Amino acid sequence: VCPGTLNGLSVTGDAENQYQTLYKLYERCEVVMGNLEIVLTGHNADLSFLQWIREVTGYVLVAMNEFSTLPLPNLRVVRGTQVYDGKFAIFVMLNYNTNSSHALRQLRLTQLTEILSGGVYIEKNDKLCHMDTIDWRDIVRDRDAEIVVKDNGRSCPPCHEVCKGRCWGPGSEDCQTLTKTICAPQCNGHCFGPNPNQCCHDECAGGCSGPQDTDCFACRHFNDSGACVPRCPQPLVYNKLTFQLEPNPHTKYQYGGVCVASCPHNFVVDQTSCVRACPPDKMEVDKNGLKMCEPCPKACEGTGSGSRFQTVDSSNIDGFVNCTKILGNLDFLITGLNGDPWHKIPALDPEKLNVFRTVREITGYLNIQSWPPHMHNFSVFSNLTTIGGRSLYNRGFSLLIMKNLNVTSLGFRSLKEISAGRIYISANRQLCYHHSLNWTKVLRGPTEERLDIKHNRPRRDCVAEGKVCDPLCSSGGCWGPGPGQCLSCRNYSRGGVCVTHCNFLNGEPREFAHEAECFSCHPECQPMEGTATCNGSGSDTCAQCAHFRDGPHCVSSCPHGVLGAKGPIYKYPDVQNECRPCHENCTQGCKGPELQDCL
Amino acid sequence: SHLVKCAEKEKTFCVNGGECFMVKSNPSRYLCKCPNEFTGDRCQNYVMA
Amino acid sequence: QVCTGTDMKLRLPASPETHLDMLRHLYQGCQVVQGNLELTYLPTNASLSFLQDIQEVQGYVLIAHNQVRQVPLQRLRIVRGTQLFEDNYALAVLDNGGGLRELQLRSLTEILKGGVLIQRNPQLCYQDTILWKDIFHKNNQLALTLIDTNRSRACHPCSPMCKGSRCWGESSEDCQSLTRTVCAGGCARCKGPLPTDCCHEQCAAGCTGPKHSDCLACLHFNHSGICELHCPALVTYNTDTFESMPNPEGRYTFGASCVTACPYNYLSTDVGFCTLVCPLHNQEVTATQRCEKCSKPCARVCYGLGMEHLREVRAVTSANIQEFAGCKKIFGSLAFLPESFDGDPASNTAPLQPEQLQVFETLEEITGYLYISAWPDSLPDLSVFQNLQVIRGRILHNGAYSLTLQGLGISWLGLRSLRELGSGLALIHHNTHLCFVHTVPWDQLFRNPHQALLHTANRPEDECVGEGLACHQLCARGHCWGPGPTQCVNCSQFLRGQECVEECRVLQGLPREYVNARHCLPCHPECQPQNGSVTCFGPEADQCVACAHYKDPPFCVARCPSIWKFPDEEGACQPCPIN
Ligand SMILES: *[C@@H]1O[C@H](CO)[C@@H](O[C@@H]2O[C@H](CO)[C@@H](O[C@@H]3O[C@H](CO)[C@@H](O)[C@H](O[C@H]4O[C@H](CO)[C@@H](O)[C@H](O)[C@@H]4O)[C@@H]3O)[C@H](O)[C@H]2NC(C)=O)[C@H](O)[C@H]1NC(C)=O
Ligand SMILES: *[C@@H]1O[C@H](CO)[C@@H](O[C@@H]2O[C@H](CO)[C@@H](O)[C@H](O)[C@H]2NC(C)=O)[C@H](O)[C@H]1NC(C)=O
Ligand SMILES: *[C@@H]1O[C@H](CO)[C@@H](O[C@@H]2O[C@H](CO)[C@@H](O)[C@H](O)[C@H]2NC(C)=O)[C@H](O)[C@H]1NC(C)=O
Ligand SMILES: *[C@@H]1O[C@H](CO)[C@@H](O)[C@H](O)[C@H]1NC(C)=O
Ligand SMILES: *[C@@H]1O[C@H](CO)[C@@H](O)[C@H](O)[C@H]1NC(C)=O
Ligand SMILES: *[C@@H]1O[C@H](CO)[C@@H](O)[C@H](O)[C@H]1NC(C)=O
Ligand SMILES: *[C@@H]1O[C@H](CO)[C@@H](O)[C@H](O)[C@H]1NC(C)=O
Ligand SMILES: *[C@@H]1O[C@H](CO)[C@@H](O)[C@H](O)[C@H]1NC(C)=O
Repeated sequence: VCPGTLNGLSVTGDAENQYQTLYKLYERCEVVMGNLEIVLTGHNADLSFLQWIREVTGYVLVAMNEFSTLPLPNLRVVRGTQVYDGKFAIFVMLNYNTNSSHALRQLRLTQLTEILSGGVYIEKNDKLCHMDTIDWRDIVRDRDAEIVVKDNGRSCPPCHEVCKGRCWGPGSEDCQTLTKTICAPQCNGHCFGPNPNQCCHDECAGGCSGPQDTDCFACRHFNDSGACVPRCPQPLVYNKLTFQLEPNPHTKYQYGGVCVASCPHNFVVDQTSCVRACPPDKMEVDKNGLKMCEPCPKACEGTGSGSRFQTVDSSNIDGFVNCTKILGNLDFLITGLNGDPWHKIPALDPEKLNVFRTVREITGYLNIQSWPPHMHNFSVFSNLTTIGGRSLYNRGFSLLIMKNLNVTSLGFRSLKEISAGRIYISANRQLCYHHSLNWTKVLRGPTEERLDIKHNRPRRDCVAEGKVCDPLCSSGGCWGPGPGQCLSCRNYSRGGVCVTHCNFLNGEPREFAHEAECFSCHPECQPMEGTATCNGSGSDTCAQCAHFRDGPHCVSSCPHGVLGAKGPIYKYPDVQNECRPCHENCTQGCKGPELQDCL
Repeated sequence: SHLVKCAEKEKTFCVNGGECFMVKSNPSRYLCKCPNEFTGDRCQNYVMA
Repeated sequence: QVCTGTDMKLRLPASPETHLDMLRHLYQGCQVVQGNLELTYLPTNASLSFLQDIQEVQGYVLIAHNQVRQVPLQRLRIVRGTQLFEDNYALAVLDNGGGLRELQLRSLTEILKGGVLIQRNPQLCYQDTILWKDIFHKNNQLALTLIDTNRSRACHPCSPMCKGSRCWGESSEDCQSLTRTVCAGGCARCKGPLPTDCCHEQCAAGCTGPKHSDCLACLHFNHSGICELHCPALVTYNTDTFESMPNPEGRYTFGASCVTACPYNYLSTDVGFCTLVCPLHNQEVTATQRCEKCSKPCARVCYGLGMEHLREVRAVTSANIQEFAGCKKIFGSLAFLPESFDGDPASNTAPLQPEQLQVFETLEEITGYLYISAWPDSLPDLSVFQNLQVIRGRILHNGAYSLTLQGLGISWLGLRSLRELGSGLALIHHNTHLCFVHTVPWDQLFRNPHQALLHTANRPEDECVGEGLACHQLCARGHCWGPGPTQCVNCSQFLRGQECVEECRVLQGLPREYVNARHCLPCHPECQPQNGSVTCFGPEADQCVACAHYKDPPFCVARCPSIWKFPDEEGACQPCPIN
């Protein structure tokens, strides 16, 4: 199992680097989670590493190369979830040298059984043999799909006598196996034999070894612990005569093509299924352990695969005004800052990045490959508290910081959780303050194989130049130099900034302890010297009253002109500065409890 | 081969120093050959590791 | 096309005189019976031709205690057996002796669950000539058959055309067709012995071709002529992008078939099923009704008979009458039996009193049935339920009736607010003092093509005319629930509060009124009466033509409010000099 590609006909580097990239990516890969794109490969390339591929999720693209054979003898299922040109799941084009010295002559796809979506495009291949002798409608599932297979070969030999005119090559081991066009009239799909009792299950992708949902080669929808099913077990059982729905004692959730006992902690649960985000008519609601979708808030969507944009840019960044939670990924690429003249998109004003200072959660990944040359940190994301990781870069990555050559610190001072994925922070020649940071307090679960932080500013020079974070910070470290960028303070914080102590026994703005932070005492509280000033910020939590006492509360003066359950209320001060109600016949106040004391 | 260099306007298709090529074909098909450190259909992304 | 079955088993008809009409209305035009098909206690030569259209039965088929020679069920293909007759048996033919001579079940080739009873029928000849093993499904069954051969009749051999002697009756069209036990391979059903002639995996009873569109009956669900394992979901899931989205091709499940919208009287659900009750932790919500989840604690639910702790309770008695106090809607049925208003020494339960029945005064909606076979002899009507608007009929008495009145002493029906009988039949019979039944617009209360009123033995129409029992002269269509001006279905003049009247007190008298959409309502106490003209334009102190006492703009008042004002010589309030 490995990730696929999406480069189309483009390539990176020279002929040897194009091959080494292809080799390393697919070296022991059985299932390609994307496209299989083999473009401009040389005539002497060893492609035997592809022999283990059984299944392709997207399309198979083979173009403008010079190798003689395509060694995919085990590829059975091509799902076509992504389609080349919008039509074709297999695209084979121009695979020959213009001087005819080298060309592709054989596609070794002898086990290819089914294409679940899309057609077949095999065109312009002067030396490619046996393509008009393949019963391609036995393989292509969709009856409305386009099949070309035209200008391929000239003097090519016929199929071997044992193949009955249907083959992938000249040999007796090259014959095509027909699994759909020779079936019993009743079966609507692939078979394992010609009898009406020898047909494959409706949920199978490609062939099968028997008629059961556990004899199946691959599933079309969900795999329920070995059994292919159209849906996972539902919470309610329906009675066709009484029209009742009874609870199902054995339910499961739908998650990415497999049935699971419970939904992953970083996903939101819909009706029996786990999704990255809720439907347009639902919002995410926090429950016990898991999140759920319920019957909305602004649809502040992100960038990357599944969205309309590949990066934040001068025509996209305005969509995040007043955004607190981004659905999906947030990508910053070089073209997103410098501009993209191909689409008439101007360069981004560096100070428009301040629109992200209100974002507290990103449900996907954060990917920064470009940042303005005068911005030495990512303080624009100082308000970010969670990276959800429900959609990851390539596979596994939930945070990327690559080659930002003017950045000295990470920032993200409010960040408490990265719920899933891997961290890649590398090649940033100025980046220094990350070396002391303890990632097991930020990244959830085991971290032994998830933290990739190579190169950057050497730690030796970072400490030697005096870049170790403020001494007030505890073991675990900081996001930068300041006392406000620490994960946790040694003693107390004051508004999120680390301090040596609180103003408990002394200090004009007297304070009290609460949740390891310093908080001020009530304005009417009497300051203490040598003992605690207060136990809270309320009018009844102080050690002594600064002015006048009114029952349990301290006040600056006794109240006058107050309207309560019985109308106007007036109180007078006593010799000890205590407030008491005035006589029943007083007007606007009094000097005592008696009738003669009224004003 | 089967590829030719892109025209003065078309050379704008690819980014980050990549060289733009055309496939010789009724519809236009655009290629770019990226530097070793860049990938993606237009060379717009960095290569990891 | 689609209708429900009954729940009588072997019990007597509630009103024998209307029993054949009950069966006619329930089954006339049905192809699919979504319940048990019960044909019992029929007279000799009954008019049974309305049964010829039935092709499927969801539950059991019971034919018992009938004098008829034949039952026209030749088109019946499949009996699904969802409920069985006692347990064990899906087809039962019992005590039909006069009596049945032939089974005639020409099209029946499938029973999915249960066995067969054919017992004590001293006329029936063709119960031994059926290969019942070919009719039972391939799937695991009890498949038990108990066949009574004690017929005492000189039976004719079946037509020589019936090769192998398998037959439903004497005629050449009565030969049994064998569709499981005569075919090559492992196929559950077939057209013929050859390996090319098997039916599709989703076919039941048989087929006209090998495709899932060629079936005679669907084993699981029918989707617009196509037989499917599961009905298409309303909402789908993308395994590559981890998102859900609506299915443009999604359908609701309704019994054994798929529909585009959930049928009337059923609650829709987001999972795609149509039900009669909601799943646990939900609420019924109107739009047409749907079930929705209790995202906050569920509201008070007033349960009736047949639901939760009252499932085994026959009737409302002095022990459970209080459980309905303050309720607007009852989730269940109501039954008033001779034991409700009498004593029960088994638990020392007191009889209900007329003043205890008042607990239903607030009731507007019943989800089940209203069955009244006893009522106090001191109450001339059913006015205890005068505020009842809707009877849904989701639970039916004997599986057929939603409103039943038997043997009551009431002079007229008290149900003046009733506007809907959502499902089921109405049965009113043997009420010798009850006159106002023919005066009720029953065609405006029924909602379904299979509803009707069945009645007999009530007060004769000619005796009502003689005595003087008729609708009030102001009833809009000549339609009413009783003799009074408050009991009209609609009023030709004014509705006052709860009464139809000739005129509204707008132009003449002291207690003046105004008219609003044919309701006649009083003017504000501070409004001055206008002699020969309009008094007021509404119930408020600022809507009158003139002030009765002193003006306090915009309204009239008896005494000036504390700015403190006084009643001046102008006929209006003015600020006081004392402050
Ligand atoms: C799956 O469900 C579909 C409905 O979605 C169901 O289709 C209906 O089947 C019935 C018969 O099984 C069809 O009714 C007949 O159609 C023919 C068409 O020409 C008419 O000739 C028939 O009318 C004659 O018979 C009547 C009998 O009393 C006479 O009164 C009348 O005068 C005529 O002589 C009759 O209407 C019905 O048309 C279809 N509906 C559709 C839309 O096709 C289907 O059978 C179900 N399949 C399975 C396998 O369960
Ligand atoms: C359904 O899922 C199961 C895993 O639960 C898959 O079984 C594994 O298949 C690989 C194939 O090489 C074997 O190496 C493993 O040993 C299998 N696991 C077990 C527990 O047997 C199965 O292949 C899937 N089936 C389909 C049809 O997709
Ligand atoms: C980084 O953080 C982790 C998690 O807080 C620290 O691991 C904990 O260390 C204390 C030390 O006594 C143990 O009591 C806990 O049980 C540890 N937690 C877990 C989950 O193992 C770790 O010490 C910190 N520092 C470093 C350098 O890793
Ligand atoms: C939302 O956006 C507008 C943009 O001008 C701004 O005026 C407003 O104050 C914003 N703030 C919040 C908190 O909604
Ligand atoms: C972040 O960078 C800006 C300029 O890029 C600088 O003024 C500021 O002091 C930095 N903040 C910290 C905490 O280093
Ligand atoms: C988010 O930004 C506002 C800006 O004033 C700030 O008050 C708030 O404390 C920040 N929240 C977090 C989680 O950092
Ligand atoms: C009545 O029916 C049973 C059916 O098995 C049979 O055993 C019994 O001998 C019959 N005969 C008479 C004469 O009652
Ligand atoms: C009452 O009956 C009359 C008869 O013509 C009709 O005009 C009026 O609309 C009816 N009112 C209601 C509420 O149905």
